[PDB]
Amino acid sequence: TGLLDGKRILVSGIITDSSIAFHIARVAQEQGAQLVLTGFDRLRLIQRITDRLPAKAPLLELDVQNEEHLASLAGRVTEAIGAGNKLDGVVHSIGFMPQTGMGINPFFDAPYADVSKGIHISAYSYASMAKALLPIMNPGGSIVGMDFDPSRAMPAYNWMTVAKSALESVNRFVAREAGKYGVRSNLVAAGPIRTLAMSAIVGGEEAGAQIQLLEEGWDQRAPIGWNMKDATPVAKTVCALLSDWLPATTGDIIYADGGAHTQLL
Amino acid sequence: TGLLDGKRILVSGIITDSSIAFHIARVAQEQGAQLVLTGFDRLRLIQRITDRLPAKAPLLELDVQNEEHLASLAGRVTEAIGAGNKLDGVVHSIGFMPQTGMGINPFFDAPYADVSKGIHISAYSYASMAKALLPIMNPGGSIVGMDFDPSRAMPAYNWMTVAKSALESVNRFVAREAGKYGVRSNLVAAGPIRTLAMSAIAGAQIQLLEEGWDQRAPIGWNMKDATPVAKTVCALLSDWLPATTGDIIYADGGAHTQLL
Amino acid sequence: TGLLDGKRILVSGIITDSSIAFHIARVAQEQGAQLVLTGFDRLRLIQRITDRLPAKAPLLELDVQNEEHLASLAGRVTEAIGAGNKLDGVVHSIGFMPQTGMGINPFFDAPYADVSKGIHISAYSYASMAKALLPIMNPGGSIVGMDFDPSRAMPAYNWMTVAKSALESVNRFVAREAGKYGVRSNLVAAGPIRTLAMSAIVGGALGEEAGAQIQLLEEGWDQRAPIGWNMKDATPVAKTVCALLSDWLPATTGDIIYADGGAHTQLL
Amino acid sequence: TGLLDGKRILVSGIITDSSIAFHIARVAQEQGAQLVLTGFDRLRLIQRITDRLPAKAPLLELDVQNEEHLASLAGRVTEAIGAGNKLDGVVHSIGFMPQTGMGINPFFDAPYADVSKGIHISAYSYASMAKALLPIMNPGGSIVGMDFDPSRAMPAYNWMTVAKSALESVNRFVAREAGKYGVRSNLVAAGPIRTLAMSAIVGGALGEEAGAQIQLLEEGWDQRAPIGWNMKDATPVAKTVCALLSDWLPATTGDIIYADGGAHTQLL
Ligand SMILES: NC(=O)c1ccc[n+]([C@@H]2O[C@H](COP(=O)([O-])OP(=O)(O)OC[C@H]3O[C@@H](n4cnc5c(N)ncnc54)[C@H](O)[C@@H]3O)[C@@H](O)[C@H]2O)c1
Ligand SMILES: NC(=O)c1ccc[n+]([C@@H]2O[C@H](COP(=O)([O-])OP(=O)(O)OC[C@H]3O[C@@H](n4cnc5c(N)ncnc54)[C@H](O)[C@@H]3O)[C@@H](O)[C@H]2O)c1
Ligand SMILES: NC(=O)c1ccc[n+]([C@@H]2O[C@H](COP(=O)([O-])OP(=O)(O)OC[C@H]3O[C@@H](n4cnc5c(N)ncnc54)[C@H](O)[C@@H]3O)[C@@H](O)[C@H]2O)c1
Ligand SMILES: NC(=O)c1ccc[n+]([C@@H]2O[C@H](COP(=O)([O-])OP(=O)(O)OC[C@H]3O[C@@H](n4cnc5c(N)ncnc54)[C@H](O)[C@@H]3O)[C@@H](O)[C@H]2O)c1
Ligand SMILES: N#Cc1ccccc1Oc1ccc(Cn2cc(C3CCCC3)nn2)cc1O
Ligand SMILES: N#Cc1ccccc1Oc1ccc(Cn2cc(C3CCCC3)nn2)cc1O
Ligand SMILES: N#Cc1ccccc1Oc1ccc(Cn2cc(C3CCCC3)nn2)cc1O
Ligand SMILES: N#Cc1ccccc1Oc1ccc(Cn2cc(C3CCCC3)nn2)cc1O
Repeated sequence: TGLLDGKRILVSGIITDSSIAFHIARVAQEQGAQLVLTGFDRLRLIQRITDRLPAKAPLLELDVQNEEHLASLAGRVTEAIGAGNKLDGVVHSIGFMPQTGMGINPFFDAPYADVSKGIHISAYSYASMAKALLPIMNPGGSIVGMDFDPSRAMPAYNWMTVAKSALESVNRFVAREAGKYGVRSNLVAAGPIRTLAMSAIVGGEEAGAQIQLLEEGWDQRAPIGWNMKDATPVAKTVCALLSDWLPATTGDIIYADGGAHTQLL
Repeated sequence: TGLLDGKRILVSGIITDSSIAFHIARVAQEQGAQLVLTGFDRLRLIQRITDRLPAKAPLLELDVQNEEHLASLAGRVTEAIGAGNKLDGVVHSIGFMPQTGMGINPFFDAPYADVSKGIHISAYSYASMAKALLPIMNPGGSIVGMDFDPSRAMPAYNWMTVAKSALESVNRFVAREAGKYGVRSNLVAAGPIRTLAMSAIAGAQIQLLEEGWDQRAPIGWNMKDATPVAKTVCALLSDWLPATTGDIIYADGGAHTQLL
Repeated sequence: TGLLDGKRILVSGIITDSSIAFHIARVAQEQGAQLVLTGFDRLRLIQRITDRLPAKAPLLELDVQNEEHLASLAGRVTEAIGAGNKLDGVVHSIGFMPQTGMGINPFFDAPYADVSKGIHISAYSYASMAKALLPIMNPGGSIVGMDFDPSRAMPAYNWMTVAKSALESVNRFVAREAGKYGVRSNLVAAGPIRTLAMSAIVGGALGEEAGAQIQLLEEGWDQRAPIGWNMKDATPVAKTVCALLSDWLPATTGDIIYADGGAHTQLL
Repeated sequence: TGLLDGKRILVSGIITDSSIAFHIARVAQEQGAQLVLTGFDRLRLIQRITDRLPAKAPLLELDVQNEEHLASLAGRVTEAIGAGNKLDGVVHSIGFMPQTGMGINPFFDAPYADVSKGIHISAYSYASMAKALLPIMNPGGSIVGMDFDPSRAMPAYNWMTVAKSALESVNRFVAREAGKYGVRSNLVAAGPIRTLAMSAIVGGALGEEAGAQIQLLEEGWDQRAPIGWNMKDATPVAKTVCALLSDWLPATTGDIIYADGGAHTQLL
């Protein structure tokens, strides 16, 4: 018996096989889940990547800025999972910020049009996906998004930090809506994992500073350490939330960061 | 000797004489500050309102969505305060959310275009104003914005809650920039005050506000009295919180410290 | 099959079958754990209660104020689980405050001797148990304590609120120590559950404010919780504790998981 | 003219002229306050130190573990300020932890007797002082205690961290009581300041790692603070305490003001 045996779970956000979503999906399939996957923009590349998962899973296109994609999403999921079936889980593992909003670009020089796009994709879309998909979720279901602790400012993360703060607030409102369906909504505040988006943050000249700051903020603080090349602990944590084993947690944030955020130094 | 004697302070956000900014401005003038005021959209109304302040102050137009207003702001402040003078303080007391983003409108039905406008005015603009004005601020200066505690979701406040969360995060980054100028940046998380914006968001509203605030506050909370809020903002503009930045001071009667 | 298949877990704090520890233990056995149980003071009563668990488990005496009990604990656990075996999990589900520290007794009238006893049992003992047991824990293990959100003051909970604040701080230090053994330490901040200790806060189920206690609990929890909250159902709490004892939260330590229906995320 | 013109303020915790309480008292007198001072144990030393304040102030003995001192405190303050006068302000700037509770001494080896003494003096006493003095405080008054941010664990601070967590919780309950008198209760979470407790007590408990201390403090504070942090300058902290004693934070209670250069708002 797998942790997610018989659950139907939608997973967004696979772009490469380092993607946090790829590992969430891998672990969920290892634990008996039937997945629907969504991908943005490079669908043929993404299909090649999702072929490396342990099991087959249909891949549906979703650009969270596209109103038509969102309006048709539930119908397209239903068609993939079979009429009369519903989702037990939804994973939002999606983010974006234009280059002006991150890295060494001065914080004040990001135009609002760029910041707005970032907040749309990174924060608002958590609400939009929940809106689209709650109508096809079973009671006892679980919506999970990915967070990066924005409680304190930090170098480089800049306007994405602002977007994460927004996302945390959105998650608490999504929980209010989701509760009417017997559905939980939570975020996983992950420690740093080496992904495509991670390399986009400085995106350059200061790659060395990024690694140094990450080692100082996370592995050095974490009482159990932190390995940025191992997404499994994060994937497992997301699977815990998708499971029946955190049935009283909603509107909330679970930290999968080796305990770093609990330690000052 | 007033608390803000000899300080030059820009105050945004006066629309009526209930405005939190109106009271911030009144108290700051009572404490010896020389003000510059900024107003949005209803300049003739705002001029009538600012005539009720204890002292005269120049009023400059500022729509925080207008790039040209922001690009000319510092020059227009400098011309009002006299060349070679700088600001000691900046008050951001500004917000907006379209009707779709608040009240009884379902949370999921606010389009992003509306939420975005709200975030632009209510959060991003804190950074915009700091960008425009830090180059004309003295060391030891203070930037203050108004917050409403968004740590927990609540009825009605909806997407404005999201905007306030964004604002809190923006404030922490503004503090990093402002520190290079020897300038502090902080928010005041105020309890509820009867203002124009409040009526934009009424018996259930007042009951919820009384439950969240006065009933929790160990010293009580009076929604018709802006003075405690204005004083708190003046404390932050003063020299008396010189080691506080990137931070949030709660002027809410202690409500947020009490569960029930 | 089970979430805790093959794990050896110590569970403290069973006094009745409403005890949060009793449900933690029940769920853990349903999920394939082998338990060792510890009990305080009323060992014969507790033995009768633990007979109602799904499976047999040895019961060992532990008064967390007793230095000798703590010094012999690991040896007595080892003898119960078999030499060469170690624990995978430890559950601290223990608390105490004298009556002067709770309820309608004025906050300022609790003498420090009483508050101190409360803090000793309710907070310091989390460190004591970890000290005693980490030497017999496997890497990958998990220590879990029970919390009640003390971030804001509230009526009645009074000095126990202070003890919980202390416990949260202790948990973060225990995490630092436990990390050296590859062991996690976390608390579960539970919503309210009707237990013996709950009734002791107002001086009994009959206590003068029992009515106000239930009203405040309904206002603080079920009314705020987006998924509701049932004070008569410990299962969601027990499951949450079992999640932490499992391998499924492997990157969480020094931390607090809220099993409160999401109440703490909502203002009203 | 002064921020605290005409206020009567009690200040505890002066032991040397580096004491945060000494600077709180200095600044308060510069701002027009009439003080009553309390000191512990070394009254002759403390009298010499308080002579270096800008104005004379009566000094009363107070050992916060001594029940008789607490029971007589109000009467002895009243006699110093004149019958029928009340205090506007009370400053708690008092702490203690035995060396076993700090530094390089292992966290698990601190006996509870030592921790308890620490918590008594550093946390419970905030309640005891408020109990003694609220009956002689005017409406609009202010009680202020000193905090060091214990939200996250850290090296060395150990069980004092636990005590500060307890103090924060105590402060929220003191606020509930104080509100009935129209009185505010708040803490100032200060950045690190070179004092006797810092250097001798915390420094001493670090033993052969005493040299680490400045490096750890610079990493936690000045490096994070957007306006920097100077450990040799207590004035920003003193001013912050005076802000809270003033009428200029009239809607803040049960709360914590951070006078740490903004360090706690920045991750790195
Ligand atoms: N990697 C880390 O260190 C880390 C830590 C904490 C949180 N997170 C968050 O985890 C999530 C996944 O990021 P990742 O690190 O795995 O990155 P990744 O680059 O592997 O994935 C980011 C995903 O966002 C998708 N996306 C962007 N714009 C989109 C749009 N308009 N519509 C739909 N999808 C869109 C991309 O298509 C991609 O699949 C993000 O929310 C990220 O902020 C990452
Ligand atoms: N009233 C309360 O209960 C309360 C409590 C906490 C925080 N706040 C915050 O205090 C601030 C002031 O609100 P208020 O209650 O005094 O209401 P108010 O209606 O009196 O003022 C809000 C101000 O926002 C200005 N504004 C809107 N769009 C703008 C734009 N494009 N450019 C510039 N200014 C713009 C309006 O002109 C008005 O002056 C806001 O940040 C609000 O969220 C209010
Ligand atoms: N019931 C709730 O609403 C609730 C909610 C959140 C947290 N908690 C916490 O849950 C834990 C268990 O509480 P409960 O509600 O199950 O209570 P309960 O009354 O069933 O059991 C409390 C236990 O504490 C044990 N204990 C007391 N003094 C002891 C000592 N000296 N040495 C060892 N054990 C000792 C008792 O034997 C008893 O088994 C406590 O930490 C409590 O604070 C309870
Ligand atoms: N120095 C720092 O870096 C720092 C930072 C934040 C908070 N604090 C806090 O500030 C306060 C003042 O400490 P400090 O650093 O000025 O040190 P300090 O040594 O100058 O003062 C500590 C005071 O505690 C008193 N005290 C101890 N036991 C007492 C008792 N039984 N009765 C009464 N008074 C007693 C001492 O007599 C002394 O005056 C404490 O609460 C401390 O935890 C210090
Ligand atoms: N998807 C996405 C995404 C979009 C914009 C920026 C980051 C995004 O994904 C992340 C990728 C990696 C991280 C972890 N992280 C933070 C940093 C910054 C530099 C050191 C501190 C902050 N580096 N890596 C966090 C993320 O949210
Ligand atoms: N300026 C502005 C503004 C724009 C959109 C929404 C609110 C705005 O100002 C406020 C006006 C009033 C309040 C306090 N408040 C919140 C509410 C909601 C009603 C139920 C509780 C929350 N009612 N009054 C907070 C505010 O930020
Ligand atoms: N074990 C134990 C224990 C010892 C002293 C006090 C409480 C104890 O266990 C709890 C029992 C019940 C609760 C939950 N709780 C809170 C309260 C109220 C706070 C609002 C009114 C009383 N009533 N029940 C929390 C607990 O820690
Ligand atoms: N009074 C008092 C007191 C008693 C025992 C221990 C400390 C006391 O006062 C302090 C003295 C100093 C600080 C700041 N501090 C912390 C440290 C630790 C060394 C590594 C960082 C934590 N060093 N200086 C905080 C305090 O409460």
